[PDB]
Amino acid sequence: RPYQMEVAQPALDGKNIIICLPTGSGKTRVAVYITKDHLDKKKQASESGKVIVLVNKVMLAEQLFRKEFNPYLKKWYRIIGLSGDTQLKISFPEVVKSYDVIISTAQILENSLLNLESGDDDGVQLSDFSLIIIDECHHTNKEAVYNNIMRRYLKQKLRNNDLKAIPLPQILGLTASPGVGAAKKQSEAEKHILNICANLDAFTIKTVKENLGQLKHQIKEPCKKFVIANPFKEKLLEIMASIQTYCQKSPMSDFGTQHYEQWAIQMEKKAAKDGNRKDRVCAEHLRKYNEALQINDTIRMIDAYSHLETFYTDEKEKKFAVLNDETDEFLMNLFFDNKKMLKKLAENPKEKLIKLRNTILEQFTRSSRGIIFTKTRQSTYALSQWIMENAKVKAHHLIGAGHSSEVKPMTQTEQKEVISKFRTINLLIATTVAGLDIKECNIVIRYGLVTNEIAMVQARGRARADESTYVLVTSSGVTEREIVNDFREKMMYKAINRVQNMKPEEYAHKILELQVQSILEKKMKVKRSIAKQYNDNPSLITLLCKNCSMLVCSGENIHVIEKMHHVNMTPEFKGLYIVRENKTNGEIICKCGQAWGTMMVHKGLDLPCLKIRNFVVNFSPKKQYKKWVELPIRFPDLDYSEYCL
RNA sequence: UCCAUGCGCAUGACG
RNA sequence: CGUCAUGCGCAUGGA
Ligand SMILES: [Zn+2]
Repeated sequence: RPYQMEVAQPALDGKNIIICLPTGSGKTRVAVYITKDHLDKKKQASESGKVIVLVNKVMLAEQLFRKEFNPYLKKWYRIIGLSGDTQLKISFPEVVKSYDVIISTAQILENSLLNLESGDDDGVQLSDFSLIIIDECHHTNKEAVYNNIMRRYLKQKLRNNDLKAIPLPQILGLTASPGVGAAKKQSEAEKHILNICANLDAFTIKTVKENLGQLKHQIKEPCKKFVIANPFKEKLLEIMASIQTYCQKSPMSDFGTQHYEQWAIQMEKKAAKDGNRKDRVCAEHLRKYNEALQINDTIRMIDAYSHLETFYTDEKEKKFAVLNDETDEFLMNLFFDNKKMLKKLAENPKEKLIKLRNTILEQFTRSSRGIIFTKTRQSTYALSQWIMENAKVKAHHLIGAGHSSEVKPMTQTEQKEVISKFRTINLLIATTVAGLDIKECNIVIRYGLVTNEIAMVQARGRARADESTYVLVTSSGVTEREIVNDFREKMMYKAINRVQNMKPEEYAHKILELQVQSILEKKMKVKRSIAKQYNDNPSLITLLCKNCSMLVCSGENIHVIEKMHHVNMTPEFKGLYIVRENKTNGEIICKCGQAWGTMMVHKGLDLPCLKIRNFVVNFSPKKQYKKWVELPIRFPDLDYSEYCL
C-alpha cells in the first residue's frame, strides 16, 4: 500500500524503529511485507532468518496464525502459532532451532531465557535471531513483561559498545496511539516518548503525513459526542450511625465513598494487631454496608438487599454448621429486625438508570447493535437481570477471566461464544475487555466509568459502520475526562512532531542516557530484591485465627506441596477445624465461624490447605500479609513416608 | 471441556 | 506505601 510504503521503507535496511497508526489500516499486512523482504534478504545472504513475533495476549496470536501470516507465507516459510495454553509437543528451543517464522506470546520467551541464564532446560539467547517484531509497544514502560527482554538487549548492546562485536537483531515495533503517561505538560510527554523509544532502542517513529487523504478515505471516523442527564438509603445510613456509636467508630469522612472503606480496613488491621473483637468484625460488616451503599448510588436497591441477604445467610449457615456472643448477636438481630421491612421498601420506585433506559430505547428505535461499558462485574450481572425484568432487543453480559474478588469468572471459549452471538446478542454488557474484534457498532455507552486515552481510542476503533453514538451517563468531573482525552490526543502529535524533527546526535545522546538509567534502575531493584528474602526460618511462629486469637498452627507442623500450597496434617490440628460444602473442594470453617481454607485433593490425600489471607501471626508483633511469598521464612516440602500405613 | 490454586504485570480511582 | 475496582500473561494439580 502507498501510505504503508514509506513507513515500511527504512526498516528494509537496518533501522530498528517504531510504527504507530490508527485502527483498521492493516498494520499486520505491512508487518508481513517487512518480514518477507527481510527473509528474502537473508536468502540472498544465506543468513539465519528468524522472526519471533510477540504480543500481550493469546487471542491475537491465534488470530494472526489464522488470518494474516499464513495466507501470505503458507507456501514459502515455516509457521507456527504458539501460546502458553496450547499444549505443544516440543519445547521452545526446538521451534527456535526450526520454524523460521514464529507467532508467539511474551513470557514463554522470557521463561526460556531465564532457563538459559539459570540452568534448567537448554536455554536460548537473542543472538539466535535476526529480527524481532512487536505489537502494542505502549506497554513498554513500567517493567511490564515484554520489557525485561529489551533490558537484556540494552545490556548486551552496551557490552557491544564498550567493545567498540557480537551481532544483535533488528527490532521493529508497532502500536496504536503510543500513549502518554502522567502528563499535563508537553515536556513530560516528550520525555515519555523518548523513554519508550530507548526502551526499544529505536531510531525514529516514522508516522504517516504524506498520503493522509487516501487513508482518510478509508477511515470514517466517529463523532465525539456527549449525551448526559432516597428514603430506603437513609434507613440504612441510620443503621450505620447506630453501629458507629455501638463501637465508637469515628469515620473522619462521609458515607458512600472509598475513604470510609479504607479506614474500615485499617481498623481491621489494627484489631488483628490487637486480636480484639468488636473492632475488626465491625470493619468487615461496615465494609459490606459500604459496598451496599456505593452500589445503591448506581444500582437498584433490591440488588444490595440481595447482596447482604446472601451475606448474612452465609453467616448464619457458618455459625450453625460450627455449632452443629453479644457482638454478633447484636449485629445479626440488628439486621434481621429490618430485613423483611427493607425488602418491602426495596420494591418502591424513586436516576441514572432512567435516563439510561431512555437513551437506549431511543437509539434502538433509531437503529441493532449495542455495547455497554462500566467498572465492575456485579453491575453487569445485575443490570442484565434487571433489563430482563424490564419490558424491552435480547441481551447478554461479559466479563474477564480472573478468579478474583467476588465472582466465578467466565471462560475464553465462552467469551468467543458470546462475541459470535453478538456477531448475530443485540446489546453487550462488558468491563474494559471490549480492545477486541468488535466493529460495525453504534452505541458504545459509558455508564459510570473512567478510561484513559489509549482505552478511549481502542473504544473508538470498535464503533464503526458510519454511525457513532458515544454516550455518557455519570452526571446526576467526568466530562472533563473525555475533554482531557482529546487534549492528550492533541499533545501526542504535538510531541511526535517535535521529536521527528530532532537531531540524530542529541537523539542518540538522550536515548543512551535513558537506556543506562533504566538499566541501573533494574540493577538496583534486583539488588534490593535479592536483599529482600533472606530469612528462610523453619519454625519461629504461631499461626492464630483472626476473629478469635486462638492457636491454630505452629512453625514446624506446616508442610508444603507443589512448592505452592501449605498444609497442616498431624491430626492434633484436626481436633480444631470444621468442614462445609454447598452449591468439589470443600471449605473449612472455624470453631467460631471464620472461614479458613480448602480441603485440597492431592494424590489421594485430602490435605487441608489453608490461606494466609484469613490468619494472623505471632512471632507480640502481630502481623498479616495476605500472601505467603511476603513471608521470607521457609517451610519444608512434604515427605509421604510419614503418612504411610 | 470444566474445576481449584500460586505467581507476576499493567490500567483507573482513591487516599 | 497502602486500598479498591478492572483487565492480561505464565506455571501447577485434578476431573
Ligand atoms: Zn474463630
